[PDB]
Amino acid sequence: SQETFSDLWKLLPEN
Amino acid sequence: QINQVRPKLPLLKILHAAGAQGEMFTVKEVMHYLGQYIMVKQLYDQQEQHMVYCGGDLLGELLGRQSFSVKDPSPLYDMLRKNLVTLAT
Repeated sequence: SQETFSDLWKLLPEN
Repeated sequence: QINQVRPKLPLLKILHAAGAQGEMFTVKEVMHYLGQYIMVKQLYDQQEQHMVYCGGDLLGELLGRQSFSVKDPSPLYDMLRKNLVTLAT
C-alpha cells in the first residue's frame, strides 16, 4: 500500500 | 555490476542515521540507504519525490550541486564514483 520514495527510488538500477 | 562497498567516516554516519550499521555494504544496500536518508532529513520536493533537494546538506556537498532527480541515476553515480568506496577494482 505504501509507495513514496520507494515507488520511484526503487527504479534506480543499483546495477 | 553492483559490487561491495565500504562506508568511510563521513560515509558511515550517513547510512547509520538512515538505519544502517557496520562497515560493509553493497550497491543495493547503499542505494536503499540514500533514499531513506534524504527522506529522513527531508531534502526533496514533497510535490515531486523524483526531485531531490540536496540544498547544502552532506549529499549536497559531496555532489556539489543544488538538486538531483531520483528517477534519473545521473549525478548519483557520478558522485558515488569516488564517493562509494567499492572493492574488486
